[PDB]
Amino acid sequence: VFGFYNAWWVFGEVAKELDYPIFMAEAENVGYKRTKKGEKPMPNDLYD
Amino acid sequence: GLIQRRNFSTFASEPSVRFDFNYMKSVTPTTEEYYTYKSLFEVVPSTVPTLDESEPFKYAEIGHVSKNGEVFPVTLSFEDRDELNEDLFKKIEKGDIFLPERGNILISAIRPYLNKIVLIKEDDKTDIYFTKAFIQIKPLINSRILYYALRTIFSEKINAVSRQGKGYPTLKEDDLKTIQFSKKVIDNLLAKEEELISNIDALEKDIKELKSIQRSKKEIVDEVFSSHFNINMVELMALDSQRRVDVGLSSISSLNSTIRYSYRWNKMKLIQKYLYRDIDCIEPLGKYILSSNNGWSPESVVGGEGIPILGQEHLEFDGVLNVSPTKATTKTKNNMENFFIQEGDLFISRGNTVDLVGLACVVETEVTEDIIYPDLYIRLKIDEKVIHKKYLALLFNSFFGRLYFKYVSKGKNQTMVKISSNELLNYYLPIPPMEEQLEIVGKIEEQIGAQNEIEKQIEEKRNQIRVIIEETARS
DNA sequence: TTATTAATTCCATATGGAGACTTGGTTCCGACAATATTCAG
DNA sequence: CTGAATATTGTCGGAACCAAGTCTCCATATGGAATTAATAA
Repeated sequence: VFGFYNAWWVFGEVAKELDYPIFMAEAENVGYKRTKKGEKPMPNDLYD
Repeated sequence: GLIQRRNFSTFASEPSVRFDFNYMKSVTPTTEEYYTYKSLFEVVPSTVPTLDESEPFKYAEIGHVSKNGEVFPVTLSFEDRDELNEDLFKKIEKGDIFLPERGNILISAIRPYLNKIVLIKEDDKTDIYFTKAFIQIKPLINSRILYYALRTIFSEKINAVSRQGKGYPTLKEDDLKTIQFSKKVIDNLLAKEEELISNIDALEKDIKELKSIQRSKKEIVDEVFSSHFNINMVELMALDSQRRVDVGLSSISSLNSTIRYSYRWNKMKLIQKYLYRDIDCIEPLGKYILSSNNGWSPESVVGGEGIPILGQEHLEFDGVLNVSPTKATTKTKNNMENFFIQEGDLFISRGNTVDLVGLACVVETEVTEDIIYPDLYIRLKIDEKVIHKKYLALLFNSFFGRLYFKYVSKGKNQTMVKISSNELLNYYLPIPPMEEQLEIVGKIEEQIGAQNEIEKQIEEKRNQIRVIIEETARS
């Protein structure tokens, strides 16, 4: 499917020619800290 | 195991008529004129104090109390009650709190063998509330004498009445009321007072003075490495808190070679760009590497009969292999010699938490016996003309290696994030001249040697503080 | 005129696992005494 | 009018235990070795 290439040297120029922004972020606390004895509230970095 | 033999009548010792092996390992006919709980101490029923809200009180669980009878309380205040510490306030509201009266002793009820007995000193201020998981006793005899007689001595009779019962080995007030303290052991200590208090007070204040200047094994490495290179440690910890990186499509293949675009890699790039803004001595490590031999990890039994094997707990922030093997195998692989530690070897940890993966250390310890290093160790025979292995290991243990390996460690399971040879070959670390590398090594060798000497004197004092008690009791 | 592949074995090795063992002590349900109740002789 | 017994009100006592911290053997490619091999003078 790739065509007898390493795809890295090709992919570099492919991404150079056509480019779009990409969004990345990290959440540290999700707000539903669960244990085998039930759920517990926590700060929610995803949404409010 | 043990093989004893008891009688039916011995089941009448406790009104709970228990006949478990652990309890009756200690049960035996007695000839000493034993004392009882009535003469020595008095259990004080716990009550819920009326805590004020303006003043920030200090609370302490069992986990906050240390093995050596030190308390590290948490400062809580109803004014700032967030979700992180909401559980503590839930315990307080339920009623698991009590203020110890001055002079009492608080024995932890769960897991007595840890010897987590704390003494509320008659002097000093800022009293701290405790969880009702402790047990209050009011010593009719001198409080310090009973404290020391319970920590050092009687540590096995208290452990001989704990009740496990499908879970936690716990105690009860009745268990303490059942104890059978001896007379000579306690009267010898009580009579020989007014010096067995002065000597212990002097030794304890010496230990406190020694602890007053103690520093961790990571801050020292951080301090000197921050002294060089002019790194703002406060700003580095602020940029590390950012959780928003917006890279482009083009900047995904830059030095990637395997197309990694996870968030960890893209924050690694930002942190590494920030770190080397003013440093210009950086060359890739892959040039100065000759081999990346891994280790061998056979099925090992703890304290077995065979060749010893190291573990991931034997690599410390100092940069010296602890050489304290625990596990032992008896299996062979026809190539045993290649998996034996040797003096001068450079081992990097492969597989740990996100913060403890990549720790490096030089052996620096002449041991004639053969010890296997597991396959979680990467040995890195390198060019001994530019790197000066000790410098490399202590750089890796520093924040210059604790942030790269925190964001390059590949792995689906975040609890065993691992580093491969590719990360080692593609790590851009700062290499100063050979003369400059030696200066740092001397600093964070002499400082840590002084710190270790501090760590040794305190242990010797804490050992003689109980040797004195033992020799005073048995006399 | 051979000996280069490039396939087909085969090794010790690098890599990674919706992990998993070790150590310490924590919540929460269920009683339960003591609230209360509780109607009545 | 002297109850003790059921609304319950807050406290012990355990738990086919269980979070916190952090240390692990092993199945599985794999590829560079071997092998067969076809180049071609």
